Formats: sequence, structure tokens, C-alpha cells
Amino acid sequence: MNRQIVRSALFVPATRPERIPKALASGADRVIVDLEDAVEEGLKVEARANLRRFLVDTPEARVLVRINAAEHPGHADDLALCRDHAGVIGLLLPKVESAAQVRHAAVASGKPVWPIVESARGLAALGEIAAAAGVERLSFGSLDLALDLDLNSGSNAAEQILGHARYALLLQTRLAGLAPPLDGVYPAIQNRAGLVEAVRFARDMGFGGLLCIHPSQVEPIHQTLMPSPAELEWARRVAEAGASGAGVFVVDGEMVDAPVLGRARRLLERAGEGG
Amino acid sequence: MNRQIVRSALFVPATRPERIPKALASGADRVIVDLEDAVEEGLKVEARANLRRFLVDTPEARVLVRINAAEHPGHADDLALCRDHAGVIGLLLPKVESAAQVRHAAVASGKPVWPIVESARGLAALGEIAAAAGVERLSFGSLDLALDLDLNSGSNAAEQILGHARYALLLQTRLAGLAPPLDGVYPAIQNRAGLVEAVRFARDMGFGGLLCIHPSQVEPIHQTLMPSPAELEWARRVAEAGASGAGVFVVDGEMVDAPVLGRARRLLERAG
Amino acid sequence: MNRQIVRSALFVPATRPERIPKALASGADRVIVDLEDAVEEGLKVEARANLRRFLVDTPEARVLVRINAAEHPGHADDLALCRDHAGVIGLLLPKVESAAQVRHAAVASGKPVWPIVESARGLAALGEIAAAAGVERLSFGSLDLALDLDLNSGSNAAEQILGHARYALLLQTRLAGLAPPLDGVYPAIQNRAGLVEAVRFARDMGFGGLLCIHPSQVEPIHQTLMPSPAELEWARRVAEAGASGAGVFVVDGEMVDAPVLGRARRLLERAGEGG
Ligand SMILES: CC(C)(COP(=O)(O)OP(=O)(O)OC[C@H]1O[C@@H](n2cnc3c(N)ncnc32)[C@H](O)[C@@H]1OP(=O)(O)O)[C@@H](O)C(=O)NCCC(=O)NCCS
Ligand SMILES: CC(C)(COP(=O)(O)OP(=O)(O)OC[C@H]1O[C@@H](n2cnc3c(N)ncnc32)[C@H](O)[C@@H]1OP(=O)(O)O)[C@@H](O)C(=O)NCCC(=O)NCCS
Ligand SMILES: CC(C)(COP(=O)(O)OP(=O)(O)OC[C@H]1O[C@@H](n2cnc3c(N)ncnc32)[C@H](O)[C@@H]1OP(=O)(O)O)[C@@H](O)C(=O)NCCC(=O)NCCS
Repeated sequence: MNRQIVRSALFVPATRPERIPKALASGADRVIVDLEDAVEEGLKVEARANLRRFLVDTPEARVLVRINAAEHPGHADDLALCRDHAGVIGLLLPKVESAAQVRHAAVASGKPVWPIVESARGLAALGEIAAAAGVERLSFGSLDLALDLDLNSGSNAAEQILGHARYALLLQTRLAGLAPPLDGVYPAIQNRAGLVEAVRFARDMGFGGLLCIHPSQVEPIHQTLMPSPAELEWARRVAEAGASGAGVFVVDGEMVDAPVLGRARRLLERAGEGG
Repeated sequence: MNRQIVRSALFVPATRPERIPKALASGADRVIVDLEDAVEEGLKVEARANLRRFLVDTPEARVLVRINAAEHPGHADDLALCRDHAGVIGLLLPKVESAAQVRHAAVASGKPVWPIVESARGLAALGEIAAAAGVERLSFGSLDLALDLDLNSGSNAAEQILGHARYALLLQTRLAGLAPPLDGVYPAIQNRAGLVEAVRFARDMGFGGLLCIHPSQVEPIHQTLMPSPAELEWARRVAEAGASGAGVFVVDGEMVDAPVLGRARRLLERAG
Repeated sequence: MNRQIVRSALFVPATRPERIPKALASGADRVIVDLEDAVEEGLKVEARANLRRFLVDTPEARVLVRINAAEHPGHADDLALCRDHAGVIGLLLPKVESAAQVRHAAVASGKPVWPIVESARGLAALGEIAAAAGVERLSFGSLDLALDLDLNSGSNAAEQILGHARYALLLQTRLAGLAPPLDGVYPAIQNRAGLVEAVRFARDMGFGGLLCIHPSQVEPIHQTLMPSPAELEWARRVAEAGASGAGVFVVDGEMVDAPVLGRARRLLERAGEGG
């Protein structure tokens, strides 16, 4: 339902309900309680009840739930849990491959849907998936895509293929008028330098945030998404020269036209200093 | 209709009519007189009149005009100016988002249309846009695309996104049988090394030229687009070994088959 | 229909029939005898007859044939040769731009078709081409695409454009359920280091092998495609932890979730191991 930015969406599996408050206290903009791929078949019924217990016992909590996809016998049970607790403000639909799967999850839960693209089928149908009623924003399942397309995760070639999927997510986001999408999970938990590089790369591309998997990732993500002093000072220089009214001028040796001035004004506004 | 290469298309705003002769004298293959985003709203009526007088006073001049798009109240006056002066040999259509917008601009002006792809919407509809009657060639609005898709212009990530959009311009160019497209503006006016590299990259990719924004960029663009001595000597060597007519051979340690021989002959003929 | 991996498909022109045995003795997974663009128009009739003796004289030989496409007058004669010799196990269809071209080459020969994408039209129609009856797998003509799209072969910009065609082959391979595709020819015959790099790049991206053009290319292709000791030992460590428990865990500092465990298990199975 939002058009605002989500910087961080932190997974926590419903098998570890004691970790859900820790996820919420981490400062992440969103917490995702997982009922799907982090939870083994045998623990999924218990985990669903764990999540029900947490939501009842923590009525002020607001969380996303990654539900089992329609193939699973627990699909309707996941959707009903989303529907029946005000603490569930949206669901992640994994393995999404059709507008129909989005519509069914949205109507059944009555809550916003985050489609997670993790397969070639999802990419091929992303136009209709993004355009489906109930979609809040799109996110990426990088490791799922590497499995589906047989990519060597982390190599230059895999990242080039994933660049094609990221582009599609960013294109359809603007085509369907969705809220800012989230780039995929960065799995090297303690590699802050690599996490920082994944975040800046994602932000530079128009992603609003990242799915994440450990509370320690939250602080690097939020600091990296902030405009640097240099980006702020550039935009101030561009906005100053543009205040008189001129159509085209020069700043730092570069021509500045309407699109450049607009980017500079939006950068300043998004950091808390509009006109 | 015109399917020649345009190496350089130099913008000049109609607010600076004394600069229009300067732009034509730069040697650019095309001059674009701008009535759109380089011209403040308050100056657009005066600027259109500046352009009218330039065209009337300079009848041998042939120029492109960037008009305001249909949403702007001055759209019809821009189209009329394009229609009524023989010196206007084509128009740039900004923020192009549908075949219908091209068809209307072409019918109204009776002149070739240069769609400028500057948005995700334009990209989504580029198949129909490129195929529309009246299209001469496509050009890339990199800075507009960066605004529309919220890209950090100049970063590695932004250029990767821009690479995907350039591909669509290059693909649809070939599919619709258009003239060679133009890559986007390089804004760092005095950075010749950076400008030289953007041009080589664009050419290597199948672009025929660049939109440009300062007369000083024209000579660097034109020289960088020239085939180097090394490329020409390679093409001549490939042209020898292929003159006998033999099926497949080797040059410089590389297999040469029919497409390589074809590529070499086209390089030599485009160089005279 | 074959869904095994072909690591190497070695071209040899039917004008050099003495070289066809050398091509097979090289160990390539497939030999492609060319009747099309490597053979001068004036030699195509004799070349077809050269290929005819070779199959007659060598009945245990199994080869692919690159035929002349539909408007060349020898098309039907090429198809009859493919149809009538058990040694022809498939054909490469050059200049493919439609599903109908695939269907007609498939039914006429009764043999599996490898569509070879060499033009922008072929790319734009690749959804239909790959889904066509008779398709075994895809490959492309990288040099042909460079001609058709006016690319400076070998430059970074050209490889960026070819990256879009590689993505398309890989996307449609998975959508149509085809066998692993082959990346394009690497033409610098003796540059093993460069050939090794193109192979690593192709495999990391999900290609099963490469078209090649000289016997000396085969051993480098085959050696580069096998998983490294490091990849195997990593996959062994990941699989061990995935039996020891259930759910998400960490290996080498990285989170391992269901797709990562799946990828590690797939690598071990393809190399003949397990766990
Ligand atoms: C990867 C993971 C299993 C690591 O768990 P671990 O090895 O036990 O964690 P560490 O020892 O590194 O850190 C544990 C500490 O952080 C907390 N923690 C770790 N991961 C957490 C998470 N995702 N949410 C909340 N708290 C978490 C633990 O409660 C503990 O705090 P404590 O010391 O007060 O008990 C864990 O981060 C996790 O479950 N996240 C993955 C999210 C997921 O479901 N992934 C699938 C979608 S891609
Ligand atoms: C030219 C520009 C750098 C601003 O002007 P500027 O800062 O005064 O230019 P400079 O001082 O560096 O150079 C000035 C000299 O080059 C001339 N000239 C400069 N830019 C010119 C241009 N686009 N077209 C024609 N002539 C130009 C000037 O007349 C002057 O020559 P002079 O001394 O003989 O009078 C640039 O911002 C511009 O106007 N670009 C045109 C782009 C446009 O119209 N739209 C942008 C679409 S992306
Ligand atoms: C490119 C090509 C002409 C080079 O031939 P060349 O210059 O004679 O190559 P070399 O001198 O290095 O040959 C060395 C040895 O390999 C053999 N050889 C070379 N290319 C061969 C091939 N494609 N198949 C089988 N044997 C081959 C030669 O016969 C020679 O063995 P020999 O000493 O026993 O006679 C040759 O590799 C070829 O025809 N292949 C290209 C594939 C093709 O059809 N092209 C179009 C597809 S993109």
C-alpha cells in the first residue's frame, strides 16, 4: 500500500520465535517471518503456530510473512494467518510465476503482496506480475535465480545475468507504479565491506533497499543508503546555480539541464531539505 | 528515408540565437535547436521567434529542432514552425512514449521524426516507436533515463542500467531498419579523454554518433569515430585472404569466416 | 530428446573430408560437419558428396551437420542427407528466424535441430524458436551477430551487447525445457588463456559447452568446464551440513539456504559424487 522506501527487510525463520523480537529491535524497516524455505517441511505446522503465538502475544508488532507458494498444502493456512492478524502487514510470495498467483494471494489474505522473483518463469511474466492488483513492491531472490539458471553465484558472469533480472525489476517497478524495490540478499554475513559495496551498487541502480538475513547487516545498509557529504554538496551547488532560473548551466565542469537539476533537487529533498 | 551516418548532433538553445551560427560552423553533422528542456518556460515563446528569424534570415541552413512534447501548450506552435520552414529537416520528439505520438508529430510537421528515448515507458514501447512511419533514427536521453529510473548518473550501476536501454535502441534500430542511432550526451565538456572513451564505447556497440552539447566536442567525436590505422590494415589483410574466395582462413591468429570477411569489407567501404 | 550436456561441438568443413576423422579423434563431444558458410558456393555440391562417403564409409560415426537454410537451392539436398544416414544425429539450422523454419527442417530431416541465432530477427523471435517442435538446444553465432548488429568484435562494448543475446539463449533454454546451450565460437585458435577465460565465463553463466573450430580447443574446453577441487570441496562441506541438520546454516562465512544447498548438491551429482 506504501510508496515510501523500505531500506531493509530482515528474514527470521518462524522456527526461532525468540529471535523475532531481536529482529524487530535491530531497527530494520521491515521484519520478514519466514514459513517457507528457511522452515523444514516437518516444522512448518509448528512454525505457523509459533508465528500465531507471537502475533497474539505482541499485538503492536508489524511484520511481513514469507508464505509457502500455492503448490504447498499449507498455502491456504499461511494466507489465513496473514488475513486474521493485524500484525501481518504484507506477505512475500516466493516462486511467483504469474499474475494469477499474485491475485489469489492478495485476495485470500487481503494484504499487500511483495512478489519475489526467483525463476526464469517469474522473469518472463514480470510485466503481468508487477501489474497485478495487490502488489506493493518487487524484490529479488538472487540465490534462487542462480539455482534456476545454473549460475556460479559470485562470479562476474552470474552477476551479469542477475543484472538482467535487476533491470527487469527496476523497469517494471516504474511501469506499474510500485514502491521502490529491494535488491537481493547479501549472504557473507560478516563481510561488511562487501555488504557496503552491494548496497551502494543497488542504490545507484534505483533500488530502495535490500533484503537482509542478520541483524548486523542493518546498520551498514542504512548508513550506505544515505547520500554522502559529497553527493549532498554537489546537489546544493546544482540547486544554487539553478535558483536564478536558467535553463542550462555548468557545475563541476558538467552541463546541467532540467533532468540533472531535477535529480539534484530530489536528492536534497529525500535527505530532508526541500525548498 | 535518410540512412546516412550522423556522427554528431550538437544542441544549442533557441534562447542564444547568436550561438546557432557558431553551432553550424563547428562542423557537426547536425545542429539541434532546442525549444524544450534547455529553454526556461518563460522564454519559450521568445525562443521560438528567435528560431523563426534564424531560419528566415539563413535559408541555406539545415537544422534539427527539439520541440516541446504534446503535453505542453506550445506543442502545436512548435509543430507549425517545423512544418513551415524548409531549413527544419527533422524534429526531436522528447519523452517519446507511443507510436501515436510519433505518428502525430510526423503527419503534423511533414518532416522526419527523431524519437528521444528518455523513460522506462519509452523503452517498454520502443518496438512500436521504432516501427512507426516517419522515424529516421533513435537517440538516447541518458540523463532523462537517469531521472526517470532514479539512477546515480556516472556510477557503475547506472551505466549497467543504461547499457540495457542502449541495447533496446540498438536492437530496434536493426529490427525496424532505421538509420544509425546516436548515443547520449556526454556532459563533462572539457574532459576530452572521457568524451573520447564514451564515443569509442558507443561506436564499438553499433551507434553511429553522439548527441553533443558544446562545439568543442565535435572534433573529438569525429576523430574517435574514424577507423584507426590498425582496424583499416586488419580489414585490408582480411580482404586479401578472402579475395581468392576461399571458405575459411586465419588472420592474426583468429579464424576468419564469412561474417568476419563481411565485417571487414563493410569497414573498408565505409572508409571509402 | 537428448538433455545431456555437450561440452564441445567442433566445426569442420565438408570441403576437407580428410579432417573429419581428425575432428572425431579429438575427443569433442560433437563434431559439426559444415555445408553452409564455411563452404564456397561452388564447392557445396562436391562437399555434400564428400560428407556422403564419409558417413557411408564410417557407419559408426555420429555427427551434426550445419545445413544451408531454406532459400539456398541445396536446402532439400542437405535435408535428405541428414534424413538418410544414421550417422547424422542432428542438424544446426543457421540464420534461424522463426519457429516454422525449425519445424520444417525438423520434419524434413526427422532429426533434432540446433537453432543457431545469428541475427537480430532471430533474437527477437527466440521465444517462438526455442519452443518449436524438434529443438534440442540453442547456440548462437557470435561473429554473425557482430555483423548483423555492427559490433566491433572483441571489444568490451561488443561483449556487453553479446551478453544480451547470451542471456536470451539462457532464459529461453529454461523456459522451453531444452538441453544445455552452447556459447559461441572463440576464434583466437592458439590463445589458450583467452579460450580458458571465455569457457569459465560461459560455464559460470549456465552454458553447457562451447562451439569450437579447431581440435586443439577441445582439451582446454573440457578441462575448464570440470568443477575445480575448490568447488567440489565447498559443495562437499555444504552438503555435509545439510544432512547434519535442517534449515539455514553458514559455510565459509556465507548463509546457506535451500537454493544454495540445491546448487551444491547438483554440482556433486553432475561430477559423479554425492554428499
Ligand atoms: C543465518 C543465521 C541462521 C545465522 O544464525 P546463527 O549462526 O545462530 O547466528 P549468529 O551466531 O551469527 O548470531 C546469533 C545472534 O544474533 C541473533 N540473530 C541471528 N540471526 C538472526 C535473525 N535472522 N533474526 C534475528 N536474530 C538473529 C541471535 O538471536 C543471536 O543473538 P543472541 O546472542 O542474543 O542469542 C541467521 O542469521 C538466520 O536465521 N537468518 C537467515 C534468514 C533466513 O531465513 N534466510 C532465508 C531467506 S534468504
Ligand atoms: C555551451 C554551454 C557549455 C553553456 O555555455 P557556456 O558556458 O557559456 O560555453 P563556454 O563558455 O564554455 O564557450 C563559449 C564559446 O563557445 C560558443 N558556444 C558554446 N556553446 C555552444 C553551443 N551549444 N552551441 C553553439 N555554440 C556554442 C559560445 O558562443 C562561445 O563562443 P564565443 O566566445 O565565440 O562567443 C552548454 O551548457 C550549452 O549551452 N549546451 C547546449 C545544450 C542544449 O541546448 N540542451 C541540452 C540538451 S542535453
Ligand atoms: C580455421 C581452420 C581453417 C584452420 O586450419 P589450418 O590453418 O589448416 O590449421 P592448422 O594448420 O593449425 O591445423 C593443424 C592440425 O589440425 C587439423 N585441423 C585444423 N582444423 C581442423 C578442424 N576443424 N577439424 C579437424 N582437424 C582440423 C589440421 O588438419 C592439422 O592436422 P594435420 O597436421 O594432421 O594435418 C580450421 O580449423 C577450420 O576449418 N575450422 C573452422 C571451423 C569452421 O568450419 N568455421 C565456421 C564455423 S564458425
